[PDB]
Amino acid sequence: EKDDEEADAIYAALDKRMDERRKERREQREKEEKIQQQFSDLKRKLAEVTEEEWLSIPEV
Amino acid sequence: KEDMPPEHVRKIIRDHKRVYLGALKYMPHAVLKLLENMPMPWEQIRDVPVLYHITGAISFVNEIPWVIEPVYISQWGSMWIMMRREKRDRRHFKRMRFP
Amino acid sequence: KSKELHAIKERYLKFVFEWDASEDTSIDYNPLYKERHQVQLLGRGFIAGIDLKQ
Amino acid sequence: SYQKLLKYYVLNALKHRPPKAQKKRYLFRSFKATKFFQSTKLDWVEVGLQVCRQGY
Amino acid sequence: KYDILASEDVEGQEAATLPSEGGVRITPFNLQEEMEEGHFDADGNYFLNRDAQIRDSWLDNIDWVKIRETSMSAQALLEGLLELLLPRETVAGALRRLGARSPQRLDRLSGLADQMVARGNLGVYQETRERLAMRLKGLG
Repeated sequence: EKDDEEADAIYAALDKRMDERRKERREQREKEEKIQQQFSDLKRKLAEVTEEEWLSIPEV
Repeated sequence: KEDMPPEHVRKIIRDHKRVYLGALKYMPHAVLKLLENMPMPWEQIRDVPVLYHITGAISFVNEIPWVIEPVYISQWGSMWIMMRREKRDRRHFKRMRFP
Repeated sequence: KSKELHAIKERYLKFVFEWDASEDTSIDYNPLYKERHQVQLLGRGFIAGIDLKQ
Repeated sequence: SYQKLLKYYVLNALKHRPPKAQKKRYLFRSFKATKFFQSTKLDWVEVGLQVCRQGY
Repeated sequence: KYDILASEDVEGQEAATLPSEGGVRITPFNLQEEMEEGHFDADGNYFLNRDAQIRDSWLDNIDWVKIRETSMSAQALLEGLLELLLPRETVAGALRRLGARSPQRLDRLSGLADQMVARGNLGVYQETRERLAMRLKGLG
């Protein structure tokens, strides 16, 4: 409801204000604290192939 | 900026909705701030500032128990003396019944 | 003497509310580390807590 | 008991960490800023009874 | 997996309805509940369904089955509070001025404020008499 929404907005403001004590340092540490990165070379070389070799790919 | 009369919260609580729900999240703080401002054995009555929800959902004690360290230690030394003097007087001492 | 030699040889070769007495230290053999001379504080200083008359 | 007390004393003094730097934010000042809370002055026993009933 | 034996296989599973008698609980004569808790094998074993959930030490062992133990009109309320309110004061201001202890007047005013906030507005104690008078005029 209107009163309920105002209340939860106020309480969320209170919670974020409290978390503001170490917000910058905590968020920095959390931000500071892959497979595709390893496969990127072969993935980029994958687009080099043409479409004539694609429908000719066999199955097992 | 407004110090409410003590007879307002009394009636509010005696007579008993996310406004009511969102306040109860802080009950452990209300417990912590109450046991912290616990009267010392030489005080009969301790009047403490109180910060309460308008619906009576929760009531905090808005105070920090500051003491002057020499005075605190001397008062507890007097407590030590008196309590040791009373026990040797009352050979039959009735402990309180719990709960 | 016997504990002396044994110490030399050793050196060179459920909710439990109460603590187990097996964790105690100060079970020593040297009489100097058991019967420690007690500080007298010129006969005017006293240890905290214990009754003064004692 | 003496030795066990000394153990936790030494552990506290040794595992002690510096208090982290932060920005002063107080919960109860924030509570009083909003319109949902008000201040008074009560006996401690009355507040204890209120907290007991509220927790219940 | 081994076929969980049916409750008909053991037979003699009377449909008991009583939950307990003389304090001690009455186990069901049928192993349907026990099979639901932990399935049997084809040779009467008890592979228990792994209870993967939160830990409730009280619930997992309940002390060995423990001990087995009218509202006035909104316009009426507004009129009463306004009559009970002194000039150039909020309801909180009236409470402060009357709380330096008429006690019954203060009681009535605080009670009216409590009902009013119970209606659903929490801005009761932050409104002067002019605002509520205008609100009463709007609804009137």
